[PDB]
Amino acid sequence: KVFGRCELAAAMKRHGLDNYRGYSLGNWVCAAKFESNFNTQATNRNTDGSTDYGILQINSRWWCNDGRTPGSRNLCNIPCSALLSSDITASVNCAKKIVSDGNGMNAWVAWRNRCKGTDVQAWIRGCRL
Ligand code: NA
Repeated sequence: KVFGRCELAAAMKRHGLDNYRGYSLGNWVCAAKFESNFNTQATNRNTDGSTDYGILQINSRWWCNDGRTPGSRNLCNIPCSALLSSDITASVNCAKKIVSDGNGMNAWVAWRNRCKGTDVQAWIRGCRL
């Protein structure tokens, strides 16, 4: 599924991500924009041989199991394929654990490089939330 911006904002808000660990909804929508372009089916191979899955490009190195990431963890206890679903419940549940790990949203390099410090509320502008 390719989400609309306000459609994804609503879905994220509904699932308790707005101000989760102090991160406004605009931060999460900005991260999703530059990680996935709001595409639930997005996969990207990392140099280390791990893969990033779904709207928030969650890494198989730590968070999900893809069976092809030697020496990796599955801390969200989910198949990585569960992170490509049109229903964002599993990506959100797993993202709550990532953002809670100590470095907040810096875990998402695209968030740090492209969202952090910027006018993130622009990402929810005009949305009926
Ligand atoms: Na893994």
